[PDB]
Amino acid sequence: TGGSSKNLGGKSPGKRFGIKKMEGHYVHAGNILATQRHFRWHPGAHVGLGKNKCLYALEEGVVRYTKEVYVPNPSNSEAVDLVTRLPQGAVLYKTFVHVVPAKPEGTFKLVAML
Amino acid sequence: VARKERGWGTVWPSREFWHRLRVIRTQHHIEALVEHRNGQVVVSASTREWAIKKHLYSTRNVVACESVGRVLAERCLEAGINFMVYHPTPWEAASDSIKRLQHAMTEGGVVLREPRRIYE
Amino acid sequence: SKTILVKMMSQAGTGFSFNTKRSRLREKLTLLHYDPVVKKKVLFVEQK
RNA sequence: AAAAAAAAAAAAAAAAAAAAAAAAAAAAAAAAAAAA
RNA sequence: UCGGAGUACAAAAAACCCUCCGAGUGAUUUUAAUCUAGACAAACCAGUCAAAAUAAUCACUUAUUGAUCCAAAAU
RNA sequence: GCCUAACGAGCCUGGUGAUAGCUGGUUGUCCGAGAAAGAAUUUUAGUUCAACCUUAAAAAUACCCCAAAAACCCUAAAUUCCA
Ligand SMILES: [Mg+2]
Ligand SMILES: [Mg+2]
Ligand SMILES: [Mg+2]
Ligand SMILES: [Mg+2]
Ligand SMILES: [Mg+2]
Ligand SMILES: [Mg+2]
Ligand SMILES: [Mg+2]
Ligand SMILES: [Mg+2]
Ligand SMILES: [Mg+2]
Repeated sequence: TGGSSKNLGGKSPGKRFGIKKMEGHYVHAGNILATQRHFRWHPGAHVGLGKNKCLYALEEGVVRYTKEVYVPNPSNSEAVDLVTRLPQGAVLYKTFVHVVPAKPEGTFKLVAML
Repeated sequence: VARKERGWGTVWPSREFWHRLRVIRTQHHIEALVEHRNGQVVVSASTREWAIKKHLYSTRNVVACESVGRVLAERCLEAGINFMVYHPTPWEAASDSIKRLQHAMTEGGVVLREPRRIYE
Repeated sequence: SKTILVKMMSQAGTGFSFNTKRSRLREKLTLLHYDPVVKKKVLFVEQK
């Protein structure tokens, strides 16, 4: 009996998208925080956005997650319109990641007393 | 040598700055603030202030924006902050009131476009 | 349609770029590129 | 015969294919309801 | 071989001669550089982000790709 | 077909302890600790990596783990992560 199943190429590995660090994790500058294919979490304070929508930590610190108000860039039109048609009482919210800096910025050392 | 917050960037405006010039145009009054990333309002010039209120006519005028501009310039120098960032909107940047706000600011001696960070 | 691999030549020195071009030839290839030796912005010309 | 412009000034309306987006402020603390 | 869904409902992973859609490139212009912290991913090989320091986009965008050796070429 | 009681290619001696990812065997006693299939592969009767594991060594935290936290329409048992 002809057993042809017409479907092809279901097979891909998973991309291991997801959250790499968790709230209250210590982080060094450069660590990737989470990696996603669509924006699930947006970059907050001290979190840089990679061209593939990676989130990495800019400072040395503690990673925090947050629900905050979303005010799209006036250059990006779709989001501008989505913001436009809302009923007059409602604001948009999203989830952000943050780094909270640990090390102080610097120190004043006494080099020489002349 | 301090920190800014390099970040956000799905949102607007860019929150990287020490001092952000903020200009709110109400249908009535022109208000200009200078803010710290902490949200604190450092130095402000508003029209509802009796000082600017009594000295001139028609609050919504381009003239009143020049005025609030150089009043905030004066007050800024007195506060010793010579550097702040301004992020107007694409449509806002073309209006006369704002061009004259920026000219009042420049003649005042106040430099926009904040100096870079050292070892960022 | 096809894709042609073309080798660009800089005005000065031995700097050589390699890039792809279109069969239909939408935009003929002439570039402003970076030369390492003089550390400059250059005019690169399409060659073989 | 029962309670005074559409906070102590501020924040819809009106004038450069049809829309949409660079004038104005209870009167002299002590004029809505419920009984031939 | 390569990628999107489901199966696999909320960190990752996850099978079939399972259920369904795709790719072995187009379209532009703005020619999208060097050098180095820290990372994801990962048997290995391949894959990925990227601060500081010097001086690419749209097409669901994600897939548009082949290791050594050996050949031709010029620098 | 037949070529000396086995001819799809004679018999013998060499090469020759041919070569078998395939069967079959592998010898005293007593104690410690102990494994279940992720990848590629003329690969799926096999190998070579990872993971688990055994024997030594050096160290510092390991499991368990309350809040808090992880998405957008609907979405159970539950996960991940931490004092
Ligand atoms: Mg799949
Ligand atoms: Mg798979
Ligand atoms: Mg070719
Ligand atoms: Mg840089
Ligand atoms: Mg015989
Ligand atoms: Mg043998
Ligand atoms: Mg092979
Ligand atoms: Mg075998
Ligand atoms: Mg723990």
